[PDB]
Amino acid sequence: SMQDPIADMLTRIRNGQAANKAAVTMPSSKLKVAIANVLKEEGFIEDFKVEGDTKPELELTLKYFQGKAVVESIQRVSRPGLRIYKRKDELPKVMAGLGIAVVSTSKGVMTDRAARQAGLGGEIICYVA
Amino acid sequence: XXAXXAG
Amino acid sequence: VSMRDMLKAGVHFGHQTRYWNPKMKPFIFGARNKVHIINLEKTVPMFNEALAELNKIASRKGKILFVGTKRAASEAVKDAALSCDQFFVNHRWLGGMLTNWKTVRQSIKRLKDLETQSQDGTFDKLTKKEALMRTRELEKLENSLGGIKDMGGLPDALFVIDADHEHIAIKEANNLGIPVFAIVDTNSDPDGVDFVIPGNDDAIRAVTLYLGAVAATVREGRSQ
Amino acid sequence: SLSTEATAKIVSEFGRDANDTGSTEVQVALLTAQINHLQGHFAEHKKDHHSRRGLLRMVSQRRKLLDYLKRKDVARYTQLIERLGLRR
RNA sequence: AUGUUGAUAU
RNA sequence: GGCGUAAAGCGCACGCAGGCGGUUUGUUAAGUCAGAUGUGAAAUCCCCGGGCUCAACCUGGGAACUGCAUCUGAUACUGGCAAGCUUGAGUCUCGUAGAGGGGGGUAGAAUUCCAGGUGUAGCGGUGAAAUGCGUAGAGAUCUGGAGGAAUACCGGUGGCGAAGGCGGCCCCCUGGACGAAGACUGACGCUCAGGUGCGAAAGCGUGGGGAGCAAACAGGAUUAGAUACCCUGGUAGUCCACGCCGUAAACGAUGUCGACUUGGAGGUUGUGCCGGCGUGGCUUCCGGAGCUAACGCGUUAAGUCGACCGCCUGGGGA
Ligand SMILES: [K+]
Ligand SMILES: [Mg+2]
Ligand SMILES: [Mg+2]
Ligand SMILES: [Mg+2]
Ligand SMILES: [Mg+2]
Ligand SMILES: [Mg+2]
Ligand SMILES: [Mg+2]
Ligand SMILES: [Mg+2]
Ligand SMILES: [Mg+2]
Ligand SMILES: [Mg+2]
Ligand SMILES: [Mg+2]
Ligand SMILES: [Mg+2]
Ligand SMILES: [Mg+2]
Ligand SMILES: [Mg+2]
Ligand SMILES: [Mg+2]
Ligand SMILES: [Mg+2]
Ligand SMILES: [Mg+2]
Ligand SMILES: [Mg+2]
Ligand SMILES: [Mg+2]
Ligand SMILES: [Mg+2]
Ligand SMILES: [Mg+2]
Ligand SMILES: [Mg+2]
Repeated sequence: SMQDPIADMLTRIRNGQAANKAAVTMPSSKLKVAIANVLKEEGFIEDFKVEGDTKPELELTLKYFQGKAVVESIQRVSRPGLRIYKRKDELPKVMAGLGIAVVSTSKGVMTDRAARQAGLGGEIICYVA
Repeated sequence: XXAXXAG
Repeated sequence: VSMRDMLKAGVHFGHQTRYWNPKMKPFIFGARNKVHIINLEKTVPMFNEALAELNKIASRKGKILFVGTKRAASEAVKDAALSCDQFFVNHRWLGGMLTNWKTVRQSIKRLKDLETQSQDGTFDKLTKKEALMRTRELEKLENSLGGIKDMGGLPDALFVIDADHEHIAIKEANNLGIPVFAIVDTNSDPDGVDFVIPGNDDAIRAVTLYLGAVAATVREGRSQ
Repeated sequence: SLSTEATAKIVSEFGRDANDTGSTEVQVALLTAQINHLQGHFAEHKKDHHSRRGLLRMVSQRRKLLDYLKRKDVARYTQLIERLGLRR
């Protein structure tokens, strides 16, 4: 059964990028939208939009630069079978800081940069590079 | 056999 | 180029839908009678910027090479190339024409040697059969290497009818970083091609249109 | 399978409505009707192993719905197992 | 139809 | 780190414990995170110094001791509790195809045997033979009868089933799958160590049956031999009932569930709109990206991911 919707979102992006899809559409959720913001603000995706009430559908618009897809990699890190939580001092630098780790902190979802600045650790959702 | 060949 | 010319010429007609390349999905308008119709609204703009860069290469004294070995589109290609004062391959492309130019260069010199021998009257010296071999040897070298005999080196761009049929030429042109301009029909793969021109590669009327235009624009480049 | 009539009788008995086919009580009641009906079949047909795999699916499904109902509403569970006459 | 085998090291 | 072929997917399922868990709101603060305090002996290690002629060695101060506990906050995520929701899962209605299963009955073709007619010297068998059968009348041919087993054609890289498997026709009992319209329940789910069930063929037990076939066995050949292959016979067995066994190259040598990711040509089975145009299920072949040691796999993945289980760790010994 479906037991990790985040991994499913990351996979929809990963696959959609590989397939040169313009946009990818998943079922929405608060946490998915929260991640979509971080990917938007850091400039990995172009835009997103939720649509619907009973069954909302998130819809990420994907970026390509010089032909190539912008999301080089995108890896689930914390997963249901093994949760990863890091303290502020032990937050991961993805691709020597050129990529992001999306971190759920007590003050919401954010990059590991933003979490270092805010002085928070938390659950490491994914790496992006 | 032959108490041990190819000729 | 005009769009009324295209739909008159039959540039819109692709292959049967079963024979399509999925990578031509952007350029395909739809399907009529289980045959893909090429979107001419894509063709015309793409062909203009194709005709633009060919003119630009022509204006820089570039050697265009007109490749098209299909039976119908053979003599079209030679007429277009010679009218433009440019080079062509209108029969079987020799594998390694460009990538192995250093070798193929030598077979040019043979074609040059045999024709200089022919007009001198060197064939009268040898004993009939020996001359008839040389006649046949000249004939085969003319068919293969006739269009590029005076080319002198590697070309500055390829113009190609049918990107599938001439996949070897394109793969060589990619290898050497020579720009490829190519007519890419619905069955064909556009990925090697540097300037895709989505159009009917089969019909002579379509072929003459494209060739006439590139002949004109490159000739206009050589003028200015 | 259970007849259209016999199905509908159970829907009316156990449902909140005549159209309440989905309810846990109706589902469990329907399974119980067919499990009980098939006891006669398997008494005769002891080596009908292929059909019995269907019976044991009903038995399993019913166990899952009763374990659902019990933790959802202990009272509704206690009423249901009394009416249908189940140990648990 | 049938119709075996080829000493040791190199 | 692996498990199509190198070692590795349980034969297949159901399922308890366990692991994992769609979506919305509130609440809690266990996990998690933040801060503080106490503690983490000294030595050792590390850093900057000092002292023995140097060094080893000795030694000052730090850093470190990644830990533990307590208190106080944070509340995104995970967990708990409460209330929802319908998209996962399931129920109902109508229909469809099917060698799905169990039970009972029956039909026609053929083999063998039995009885009788006609008929006469061979038949049968093989590479060639011989054993064998035959004048006590075979073989062949015709009529009648008995009995068992299996269902030609249809028949199809067709269908159904969890797997093993399932094939004449008829009826009785019965399981699943699929589709179309809604309606209904409201996460009721996925996986599953141990457990339980099913599980080809051979085999075993008890009682039946026994045409054909055929381990063993016998004879005839072949051969250097021939405990074989070939031939003539032939018993268990193969068949039925009930019970047991629990294994197979039980194979796709590919665990189950879910999501996602260019195409082409079929097969089969629904269905909608009007021969065409869609839309579901299952399935065969090719092939793209990608993957792969390669072979190949390729939307039915061996691609891209998640959950849980099983299993592997050189060859042999085993
Ligand atoms: K010997
Ligand atoms: Mg049912
Ligand atoms: Mg030998
Ligand atoms: Mg290994
Ligand atoms: Mg092996
Ligand atoms: Mg193996
Ligand atoms: Mg298996
Ligand atoms: Mg199960
Ligand atoms: Mg959850
Ligand atoms: Mg706490
Ligand atoms: Mg000193
Ligand atoms: Mg010290
Ligand atoms: Mg200490
Ligand atoms: Mg919660
Ligand atoms: Mg087990
Ligand atoms: Mg048996
Ligand atoms: Mg027996
Ligand atoms: Mg017996
Ligand atoms: Mg025999
Ligand atoms: Mg085994
Ligand atoms: Mg296996
Ligand atoms: Mg393939």
